[PDB]
Amino acid sequence: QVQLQQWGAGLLKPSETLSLTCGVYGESLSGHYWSWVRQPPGKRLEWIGEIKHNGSPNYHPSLKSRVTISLDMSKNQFSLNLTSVTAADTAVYFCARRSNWPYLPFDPWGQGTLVTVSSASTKGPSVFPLAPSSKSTSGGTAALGCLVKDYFPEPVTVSWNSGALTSGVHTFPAVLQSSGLYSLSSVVTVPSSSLGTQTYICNVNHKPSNTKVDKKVEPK
Amino acid sequence: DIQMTQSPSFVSASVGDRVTITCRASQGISSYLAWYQQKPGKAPKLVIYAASTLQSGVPSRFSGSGSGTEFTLTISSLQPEDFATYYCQHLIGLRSFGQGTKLEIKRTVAAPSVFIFPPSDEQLKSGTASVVCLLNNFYPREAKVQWKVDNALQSGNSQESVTEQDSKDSTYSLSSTLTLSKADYEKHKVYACEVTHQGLSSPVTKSFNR
Ligand SMILES: *[C@@H]1O[C@H](CO)[C@@H](O)[C@H](O)[C@H]1NC(C)=O
Repeated sequence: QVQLQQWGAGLLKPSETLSLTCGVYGESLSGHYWSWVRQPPGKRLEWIGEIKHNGSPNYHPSLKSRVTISLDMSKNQFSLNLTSVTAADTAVYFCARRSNWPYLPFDPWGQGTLVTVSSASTKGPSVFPLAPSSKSTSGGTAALGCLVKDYFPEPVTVSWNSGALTSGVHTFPAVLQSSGLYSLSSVVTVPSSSLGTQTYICNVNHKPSNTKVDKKVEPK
Repeated sequence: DIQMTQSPSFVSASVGDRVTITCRASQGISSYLAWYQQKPGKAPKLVIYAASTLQSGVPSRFSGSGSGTEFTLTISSLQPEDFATYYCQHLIGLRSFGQGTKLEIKRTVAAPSVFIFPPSDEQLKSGTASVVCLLNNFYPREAKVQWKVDNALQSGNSQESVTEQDSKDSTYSLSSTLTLSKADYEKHKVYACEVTHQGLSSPVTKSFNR
């Protein structure tokens, strides 16, 4: 069986160069086309280009002047270069194999690399409590949470009581604010009766800034 | 340029149900079409190529047909693992994909539990106030959330986030966050979020006074 593994820097500033590499394990580059496909957040897959022989790449026309795809044949690896990136190049980038006619689909695929292009500076999140209250006791059920705000880049991880509290937990997908910083909430529904006798702590970690926050959430 | 259009954009079907999704090409492409399955955070997986040929390992409940401009992907009886987004792809030319069809799990209508959270005093120190409205465990996905400040409908100062379908009960949860400056928050009294959803007999409003 064959694995495509990808690596390369995924956090970029505008006008820099995206440089990704795909390693092929279990198969040689010989006799096949090797391709790159990207997927903007919430949008469809887009073919970038592919190559079989160095010197004969085939590119998506709108990207030709910025894109280089090349083979490192001694290592069975191939690479993608994309110059002068802007925020619009933010996407998950996949590598894939493409076989000779008449067997043309993409297969196998790499796991993808998340690529974010922004001028935003690395910033750790502020963590605020979403306090439970008696005007949030939905028939014996209270809700509480943590607001994880103004961080860059993704991701953050959130747990509750160090992983002991798992039931009824919803950690929402991050949203990109108009400031260019991400924000997120994590909530949990618990029995109301437990509010006065049980401690609730959200654990928040943002590795890009080495931020670790434990915030106890108390009623009001 | 050849364009691939998939219908429907969104399919809700029960486990055990049959589903057929279509791909229409703007010009004829004979049989140069493939279908992929993609789950969130993951790479696409090849299902069918040359319009009707199954990739090895793919279960027999999958089939495809069509040639020219109209193509079909069919699952004869859905299993939980089949729920995903499906893409069609033109195999030559610009290699363009369709916009995708998301296949979601159908279940009974379930009303949201609604909670509102005032901003913390800690956040007010910083200069911004976030008011959060939570809609918990509902179906279907569609819900209208309106913010009211002193009974005035707000526009352009809130963002929503929705979870993927829960892997067990197939419900959704939704957060709406209203963002105000500290000065703005402190010049008003009543904060309300109003939720409209097929599971509710009438719109539900949760509110607090600052
Ligand atoms: C890709 O671009 C970078 C920076 O522009 C350059 O240093 C490198 O030689 C190019 N090729 C590869 C394989 O990284």
